Amino acid sequence: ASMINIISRLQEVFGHAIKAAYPDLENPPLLVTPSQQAKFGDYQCNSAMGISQMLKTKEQKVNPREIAENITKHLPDNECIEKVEIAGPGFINVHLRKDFVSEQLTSLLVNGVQLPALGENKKVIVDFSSPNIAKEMHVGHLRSTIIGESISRLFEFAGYDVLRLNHVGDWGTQFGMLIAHLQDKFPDYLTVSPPIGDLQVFYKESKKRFDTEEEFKKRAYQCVVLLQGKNPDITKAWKLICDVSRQELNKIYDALDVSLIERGESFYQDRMNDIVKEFEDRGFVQVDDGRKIVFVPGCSIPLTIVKSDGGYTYDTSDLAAIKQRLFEEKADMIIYVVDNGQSVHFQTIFAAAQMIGWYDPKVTRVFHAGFGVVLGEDKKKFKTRSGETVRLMDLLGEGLKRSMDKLKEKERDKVLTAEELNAAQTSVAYGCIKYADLSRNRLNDYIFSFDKMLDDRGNTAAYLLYAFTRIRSIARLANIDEEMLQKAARETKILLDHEKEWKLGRCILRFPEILQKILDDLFLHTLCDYIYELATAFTEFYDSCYCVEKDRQTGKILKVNMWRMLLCEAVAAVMAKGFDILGIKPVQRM
Ligand SMILES: NC(=[NH2+])NCCC[C@H](N)C(=O)O
Repeated sequence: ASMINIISRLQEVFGHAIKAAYPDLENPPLLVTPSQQAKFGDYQCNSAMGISQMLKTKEQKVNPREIAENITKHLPDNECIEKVEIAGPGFINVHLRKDFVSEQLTSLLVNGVQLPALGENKKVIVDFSSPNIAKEMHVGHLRSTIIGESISRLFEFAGYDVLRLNHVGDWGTQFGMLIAHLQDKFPDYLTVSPPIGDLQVFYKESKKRFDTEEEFKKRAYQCVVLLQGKNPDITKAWKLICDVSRQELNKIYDALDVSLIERGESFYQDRMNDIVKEFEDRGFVQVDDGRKIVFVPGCSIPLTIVKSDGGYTYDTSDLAAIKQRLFEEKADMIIYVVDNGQSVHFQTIFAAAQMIGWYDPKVTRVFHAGFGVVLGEDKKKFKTRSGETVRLMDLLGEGLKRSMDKLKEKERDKVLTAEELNAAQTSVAYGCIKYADLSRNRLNDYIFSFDKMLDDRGNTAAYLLYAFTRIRSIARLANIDEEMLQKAARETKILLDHEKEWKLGRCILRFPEILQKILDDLFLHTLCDYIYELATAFTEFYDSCYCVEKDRQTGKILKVNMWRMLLCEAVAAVMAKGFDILGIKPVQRM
């Protein structure tokens, strides 16, 4: 059995009530939200304010308070509602039954923290990371990677069948000069696998040629046509160059703990020929300067689906890719995690796909989840002085360094070398790199700051991961092992008489409702906001309620309130999932 979405349950209850009080009213508002101040209950329903605002006319405006009255008068018998009260104009304040909350806290402790599955399976495709081969993967790709991983995890946790696609840029004209140069530098590449060093030095080598030698440029353009032509030798060089890129990428994905099925633009090369003919045959194609282009009614720009030279484009592959995901993959949802600079691009592509009838946005969710740019502390584009793209591995390396530094006051002397000399160091470094991104609205520009993100106090992974170790330490330092806790879970009636154990209990039980909202807006920062809220709710609890009494001298225990122990476990279980959804790896000791 799994956690219950209280907002959905409450919406279902007031739903039946409103239908009973006002049977002829259609699509009444059902805004149910958690109360911030315990004064006014645990949840609030505003539907009576919204209902009067529906029936509002020129001459007559019904009092919300009377509506509230009819609504509450028709509340069905339910398991979660203690009592309700009508407040102010017509706010409906909701108090949860103590039994319900207590029992649900127990339920997550015994069956673990988990979501109710989809009634029917659903396939979600998440298109993220997607660096360009031969060019340096940059912080834009980092964001996509971090955000996409966490989205994927969220839908997995929610029971969706998730396909993680790395839509890599491996079909550009970027390859012409690279291949030509490979051929010149390693004339035996066809047999002797060439020792390409850093792909970027090699790119820079061939780009100087590309920019200075007119005749070389021509070869490069031909290599691109031969590559599209599936020429064996040219294709072999393309594989060898991609191989080299792949091993570098795998370093980053392993570090970041990310799993991705590679499926670059090159994957769709056959399907692109069809895509072009299908737009031609349906009459959507216009010839312009030798280019085959497509105007989508409503859009600011046309799609270029074939260049003058017969070469396919980024528009061509996105069109091939969205089509195969709709028909072959039979996706119920496709999520594109790409920088906001490409909004216009994806808006036109989706428009193009609807125009030719590949999907109905009411039946299939197709969603561009964009994100703002990465800035330094100067509010200009995050670069390396000067003024070039920063190696992600360097970025990560600098994280691991600063994390260890933090730890050496003075924790190199408490923890195992494993506990520290990796577990805490890597956990904090990567956690802070992820948390600093995801904890802010993805849409906004993001100031990448090692100092802000590694800070021990406030909304950081450093605070939260530490708060997590403390919460675990309580049962640890009272010798209540995992078998005792599991046992206690099955037997102890969790008690919620204190103000702070009630605040904390009802906060814990909000986890499912938080996640479900994120499935709709794909705003992961509210999950962060909730982890932080949860930590704060815990600290307030702990500072008002003893989990163990040690009785002064000589401070050696002699009392364990097993229900406040369990509360601690429920907090950490929920925090642990949350971290997991964000791709954050909590440690035990730190
Ligand atoms: N379906 C997609 N277009 N996914 C994103 C591709 C991102 C592209 N490789 C870039 O560097 O900008």
